[PDB]
Amino acid sequence: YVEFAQDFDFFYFVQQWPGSYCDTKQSCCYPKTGKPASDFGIHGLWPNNNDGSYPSNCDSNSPYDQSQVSDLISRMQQNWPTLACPSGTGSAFWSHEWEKHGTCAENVFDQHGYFKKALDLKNQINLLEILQGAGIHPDGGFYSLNSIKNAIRSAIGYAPGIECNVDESGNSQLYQIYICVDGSGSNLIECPIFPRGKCGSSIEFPTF
Amino acid sequence: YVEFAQDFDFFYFVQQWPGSYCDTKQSCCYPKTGKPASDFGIHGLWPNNNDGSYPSNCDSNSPYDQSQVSDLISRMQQNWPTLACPSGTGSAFWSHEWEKHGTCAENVFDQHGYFKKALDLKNQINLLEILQGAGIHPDGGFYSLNSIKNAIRSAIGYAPGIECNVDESGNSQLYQIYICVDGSGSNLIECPIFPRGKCGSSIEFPTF
Ligand SMILES: Nc1nc2c(ncn2[C@@H]2O[C@H](COP(=O)(O)O)[C@@H](O)[C@H]2O)c(=O)[nH]1
Ligand SMILES: Nc1nc2c(ncn2[C@@H]2O[C@H](COP(=O)(O)O)[C@@H](O)[C@H]2O)c(=O)[nH]1
Repeated sequence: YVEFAQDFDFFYFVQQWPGSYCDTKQSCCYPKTGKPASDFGIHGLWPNNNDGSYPSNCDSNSPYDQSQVSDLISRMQQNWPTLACPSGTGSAFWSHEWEKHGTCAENVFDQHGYFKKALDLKNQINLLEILQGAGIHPDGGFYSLNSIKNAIRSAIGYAPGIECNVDESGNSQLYQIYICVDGSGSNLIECPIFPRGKCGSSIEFPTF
Repeated sequence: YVEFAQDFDFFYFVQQWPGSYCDTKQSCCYPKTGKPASDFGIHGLWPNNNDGSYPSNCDSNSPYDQSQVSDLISRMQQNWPTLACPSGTGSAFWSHEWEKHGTCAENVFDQHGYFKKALDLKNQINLLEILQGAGIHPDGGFYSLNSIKNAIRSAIGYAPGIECNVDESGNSQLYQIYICVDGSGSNLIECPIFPRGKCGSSIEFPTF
């Protein structure tokens, strides 16, 4: 039989701050069920390569099948909300993450395993609590990039990747936080490489 | 529906018109082999899916090696020129196409097979001859998008995908032509889905 090699090296576990996704010039919409909790939400678990490149949309014959994760839906509704317009259930977002990223790690996790791992990592890495534990709150104030990185490093033991975007007022703000997981999906690891964060020395942590 | 490949659905065989790549606000540079012939050049062979998505960067451990295509180099220099700046040999362009697209079909064609297939497809489909036979010439004049599509469809049996970019005056021009091939790369097929053309009803076919 033909043996196929893994198409990726490690994973980026990415979380987004709703306050930064919703205060730009573009529109954002709360899920049909209402305003999500003021906590970071899961964006996705992304297979990536050591050289910075990453595989995407790896298996057209492995379409998202929500029935395979029915027992995880309530947790996904709370921890993986969609903020796109018009107001959605979250399914289009979850389907997109599985088809674009999950399929590229099919040899490691099937659909249930993929979403479960993301949920477990989310509970393992509570960014809001870690940051507020260090006096960094989503109150519209400004914080140094290094204070954010180090507060997280001291808490989980690994250096995070920080991505920023811009609000309407033109201020640079904390948008997404990346944590690396080994290729086997078993444990956290230091990131072999970090994407361009586009952050200033000091950034805003907007209220939501 | 019929499938011919395991991880993706079909292929887009894409060719570019040099006159349209070189007359925009961006710079273009003739390759080290000199000014290319005034004919369409290969852009690449791209695995694509029925839902519009496409796999990309499927194997970072499979770098492009010119040794794998040594016997195809002459054909590649003549039919697959790079027009990017600064003037290049073409290796960076061919390497990019393999890394981004070729690797995603590595279980169908290896490097030599991939480049050979693209070269063979170009031999089979002479777009310039087909168009000029239908009175559509690269003389800077405008032609109907429909007449361009009909000419190609009458010749090969299926409608092509047509993509337009913009020239210095802002006008849409015939830039790239997409031909659909099944997942095995052995036969032309009706396109399950077409690229967003961004073409007006009348487009220019610029000189080169
Ligand atoms: N960042 C983000 N994308 C969302 C959300 N809901 C739906 N989407 C969609 O998911 C895509 C994310 O692609 P990715 O960043 O995983 O490669 C977005 O471009 C958008 O179409 C949301 O709440 N946040
Ligand atoms: N269209 C085009 N791209 C070229 C050429 N030479 C080098 N390139 C590079 O190849 C890339 C094409 O990526 P693709 O369209 O295959 O996904 C471009 O972004 C550019 O960096 C050329 O002659 N035409």
